[PDB]
Amino acid sequence: DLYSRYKKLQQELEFLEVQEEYIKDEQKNLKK
Amino acid sequence: YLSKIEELQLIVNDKSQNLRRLQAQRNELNAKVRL
Amino acid sequence: FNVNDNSEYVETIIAKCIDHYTKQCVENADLPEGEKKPIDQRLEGIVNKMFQRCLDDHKYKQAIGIALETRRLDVFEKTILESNDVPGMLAYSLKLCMSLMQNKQFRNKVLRVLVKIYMNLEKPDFINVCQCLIFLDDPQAVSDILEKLVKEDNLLMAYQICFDLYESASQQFLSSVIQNLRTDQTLKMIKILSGEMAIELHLQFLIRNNNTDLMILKNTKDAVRNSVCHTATVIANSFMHCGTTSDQFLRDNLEWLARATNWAKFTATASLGVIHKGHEKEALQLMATYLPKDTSPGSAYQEGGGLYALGLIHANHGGDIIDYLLNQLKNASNDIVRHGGSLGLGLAAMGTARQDVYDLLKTNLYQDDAVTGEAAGLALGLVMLGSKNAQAIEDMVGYAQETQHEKILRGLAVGIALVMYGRMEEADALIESLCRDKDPILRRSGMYTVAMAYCGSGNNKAIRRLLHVAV
Amino acid sequence: AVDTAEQVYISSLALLKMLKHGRAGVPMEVMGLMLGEFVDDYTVRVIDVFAMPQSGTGVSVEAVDPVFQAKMLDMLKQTGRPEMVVGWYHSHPGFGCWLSGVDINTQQSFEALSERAVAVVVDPIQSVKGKVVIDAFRLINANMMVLGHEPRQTTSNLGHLNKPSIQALIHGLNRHYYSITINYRKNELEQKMLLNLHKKSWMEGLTLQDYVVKEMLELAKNYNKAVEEEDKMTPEQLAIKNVGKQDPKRHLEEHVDVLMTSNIVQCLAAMLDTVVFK
Amino acid sequence: MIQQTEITCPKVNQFRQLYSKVINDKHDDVMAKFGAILAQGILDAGGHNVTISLQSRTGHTHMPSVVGVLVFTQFWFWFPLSHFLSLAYTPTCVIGLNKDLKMPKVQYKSNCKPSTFAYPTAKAKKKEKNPARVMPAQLKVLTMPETCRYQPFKPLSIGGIIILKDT
Amino acid sequence: AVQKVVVHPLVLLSVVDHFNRIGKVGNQKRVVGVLLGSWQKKVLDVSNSFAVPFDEDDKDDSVWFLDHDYLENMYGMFKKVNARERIVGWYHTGPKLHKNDIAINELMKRYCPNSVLVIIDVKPKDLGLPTEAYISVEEVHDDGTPTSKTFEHVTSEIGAEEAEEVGVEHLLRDIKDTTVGTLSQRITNQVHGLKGLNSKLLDIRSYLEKVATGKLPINHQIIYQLQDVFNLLPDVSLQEFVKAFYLKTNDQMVVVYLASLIRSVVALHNLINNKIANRDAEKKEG
Ligand SMILES: [Zn+2]
Repeated sequence: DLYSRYKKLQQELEFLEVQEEYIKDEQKNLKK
Repeated sequence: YLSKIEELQLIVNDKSQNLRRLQAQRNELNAKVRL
Repeated sequence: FNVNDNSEYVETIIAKCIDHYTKQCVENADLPEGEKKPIDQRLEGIVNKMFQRCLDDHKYKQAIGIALETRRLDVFEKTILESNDVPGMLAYSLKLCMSLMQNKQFRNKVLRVLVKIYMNLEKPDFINVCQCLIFLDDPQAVSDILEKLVKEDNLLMAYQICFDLYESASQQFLSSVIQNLRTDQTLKMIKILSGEMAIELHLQFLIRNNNTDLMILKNTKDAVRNSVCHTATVIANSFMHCGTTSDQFLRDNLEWLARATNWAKFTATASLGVIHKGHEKEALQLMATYLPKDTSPGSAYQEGGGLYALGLIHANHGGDIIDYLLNQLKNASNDIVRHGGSLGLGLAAMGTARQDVYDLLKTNLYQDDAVTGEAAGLALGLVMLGSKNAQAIEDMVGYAQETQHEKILRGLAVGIALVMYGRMEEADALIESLCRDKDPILRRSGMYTVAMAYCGSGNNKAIRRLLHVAV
Repeated sequence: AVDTAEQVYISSLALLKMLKHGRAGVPMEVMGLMLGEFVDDYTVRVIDVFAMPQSGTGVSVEAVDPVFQAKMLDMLKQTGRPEMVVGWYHSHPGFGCWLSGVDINTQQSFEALSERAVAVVVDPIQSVKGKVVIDAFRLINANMMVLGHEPRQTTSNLGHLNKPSIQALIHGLNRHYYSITINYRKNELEQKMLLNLHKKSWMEGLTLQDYVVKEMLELAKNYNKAVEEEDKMTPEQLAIKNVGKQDPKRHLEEHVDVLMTSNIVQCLAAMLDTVVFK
Repeated sequence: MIQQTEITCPKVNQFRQLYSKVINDKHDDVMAKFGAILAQGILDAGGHNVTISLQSRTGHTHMPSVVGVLVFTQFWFWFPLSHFLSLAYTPTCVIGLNKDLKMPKVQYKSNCKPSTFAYPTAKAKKKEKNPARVMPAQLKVLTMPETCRYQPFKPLSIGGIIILKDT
Repeated sequence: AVQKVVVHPLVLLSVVDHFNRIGKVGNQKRVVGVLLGSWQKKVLDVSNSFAVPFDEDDKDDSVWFLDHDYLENMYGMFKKVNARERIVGWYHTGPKLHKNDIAINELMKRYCPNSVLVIIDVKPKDLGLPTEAYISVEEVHDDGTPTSKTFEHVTSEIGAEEAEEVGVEHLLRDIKDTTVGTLSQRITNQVHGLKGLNSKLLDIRSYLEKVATGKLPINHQIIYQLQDVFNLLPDVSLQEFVKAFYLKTNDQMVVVYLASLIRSVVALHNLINNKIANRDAEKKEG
């Protein structure tokens, strides 16, 4: 195991919020 | 238990990952328009 | 309240209670010597009460679960302090913690307390100090287990961990610590710590591991056109015959080599050194034809590529190659020769703290060079890799602004990238100081510099300015 | 060998005197001389495109008056710096600006004068902000027909110059001609203050002025709605059998954005009563 | 695709014939042949012997391969950033040596079938200590001997230079 | 005057490059060079100019030199290559004037009867437009002094030309075209409220300069007069604008109507294709 499971999905969660934040600046630049 | 349910409601965050797949879908949108 | 710990109610509110405890422990975990919030005795007594549920459960991964949920060595010491703790499960607990914990604050503390409990294990362990010798990077504990070798008097004792540091430590670490370890097994460390056998047996391994082809080398030997792909032919047979030291590829041409430019001469006597990867003794006497004064080049690179090839030969294992190559570069005609001896000089001179590579190079160029000033910034970065040469932040990124050419700023840019490496938290204000600069050079080098600073970690910091400058 | 990848630095007053010179003499080709500084092999800068007197009979090598060379260049010596010429300019307004026979007639004179003698070619009627019309060359000699042509030792920078393969007539003139890299390099003494001129002298000019509005009500409402009925026709024709029906077009254009800028900017103009007045 | 057999992924020979397809034209990019026979020198670098790893197995890195790639990128000028990929090459080997120089004739076994030993069951073939080469995808299947005179005491799953003891 | 000017930034860069010509050597005071100009109407234009060597020692501010031979020889060159061009004045890079500038001006008004100066700044951060125009004329004085010859702030602007920004807007690369609808209005809000009323606070600082000082020309000619042009609105407490809120309601009326009707139709825009394409992409995904 249980200890490793949120030792993968936490890092995946932080990464996913990070590039999920990047998408809005991508699509903002596309309009410019 | 302590982390044995924190990990479960942490698995629930894959639904928040699906919104990110919608986001990478949005960046895939208009990339070929600008191309 | 505390009389009941069997209900869905109470297991929810102790899940939130030790949620409060674990945010209290991550919060109090980074405080200098104290000034902590009051950890209440109820919410820390139900911690090891649930560890008594881990003992009644008997389970080791639940117990190591809560034992790292406290983020603290108190019940973590109690798990490795349990009965019949197998060092297999405790051993990939190290693979867990090394593979997981973000900070260098107490990951290395968890690491070294597990090397303590393996010193408490009955066998004199060497995987523990084999691990913290290169993570917690102790220069004294390797001399202390060498005192365990002087006490121990075996031949397997001074062999395997000595090899794991002898290939899997820093160039500066083992060469820095070897005088602490020698200032028999005393003869044995001089044998298998000098650097005199491993590259040579691998040279044997590559002359006798030849599984190649020459038909494709015909299928591009037939090419006629004036491109630089004819030097990609020797990039090909150089790469597919790295470290073989057999010369069957220099000897099939007169004009196929004679497209005499910067890159015909240099790669012509450079891919020979790529073939001579290793080749510890026969550098000079095999390249007796190919001294810098015994060739008479087109311009500078049948002679510059020779000392380049000596740098390839003594890559990271320098003998006289500090002073032989430093004196032959000091006895050079112009800056247009010194290139591959400067890159092989800094390459062989990792952790040797060479002074003249800091001295005569900025004042060798005096304003700029063509590309050997790139070799200057790269070579000083090579002797000062990940070092924070604070004289050379001033003298390099305190230099990289007033000259005007793209080459000198580009190789100075990769040089000031190269001086910092594996920081994780040691350059980022200077990195954004390179971000607030002009367009072409310093923002680019700051990308390379934090790219070297965050090697191997999934840090969410360089990805910020990485995507910002990337899009 | 051996020949390094060259580079033409600009000062952009070059480009300003080319647009102003070729704009002034716009129905005619002009001829001139280009001043700068020989910095090194792989780079050379232009710091001054200066005026050169007209020819009436023939745009040629005789457009260079040597007493205007002594007087012009000497009065540049008693201007702030006696720098070195880096070549020569001209124009071709009448066509797509390729190297006329005059240019090959005086190229050997110009490379008898200079090391590089790089051409400067322009059509002054191209763009208002966009095109990079200036064109630059190097006539390599026919005596090197034994050796391979245009060595360019690395040809990575030249391979990244090789992106457009521009001007297929000059590519018809690929016999002993090749373009060169021209960057539009920075001038930190000049770029930021040009951004002050540009940005701050255009954002309301005095940055105080408009912070027209009650006739864009009617103009905007007619412009919107008169498009809005033909925008709303097609949901007559929206149906199923997706591939059997073919009329996909957006009908929301200039009715989100023009109305947001419209009513928001003029409602902040309705806020200029309270913003300006107390 | 360095060291990569076809039995892992079939795109190896697909891209070899793709490299032949781009290498036996004239009307491609000028330096695509440069990068193509370059890609052949990569594809058979060492003779399928060496590979890259920026990171040793013990959690320690491999900084001449890190320096190998970050060096390696900037080949617009100073082409030997390509030449420095020899610093990124790794000794994929298994070394049956005990004292410092002795040859003990050690020939242990590998559990993979001969379908994977081929370079485009009973055992694998080893030597007395060249030492023997190891496939990095075959670290998990090599098995210490039961019939040899000199057998490794400390366990053997990672490659490289390792222990040996008379049994 | 003179109506105003039309000044291209090309001649401003023709000041900048000579500032590079003097920034490497000992800069005594500043640059003074020729301002050529295209004078057609009561409006002005400048397409080109050139510079000329100049020093000045600050002991009587009267020892200062140009080269009129150089001026008329290079003016003969530029007049020869361009019959449109003539001299119209001079310029200086130090943003504050001094007493010698009337001797520079009146010494070069012999060629053309106007010689307009140009203030610029090589490092501008606070000014709006750099360009500035004076004219050296007299209003005698109210007391009628012996020829109070006075520079007069003729209004000034950056000129424009078709195809002159071919370099410029390709060079800067930073322009965000049509920021109407996003934050340009509040850039102008911060800079006009702040950078307008701080100028108002320096004018009230000059009012305190009339309080403790400022008897020179206390200026009871233009100050309260155009300040009475300002005092078209005496906006005192109780605010006295009862005749402006039905006016404000008339102003708010049509615009809020356009937001109501039109933005309801903006809902009618988004909803249709949003629903249809939504459930196309939803239940046609599988
Ligand atoms: Zn022509």
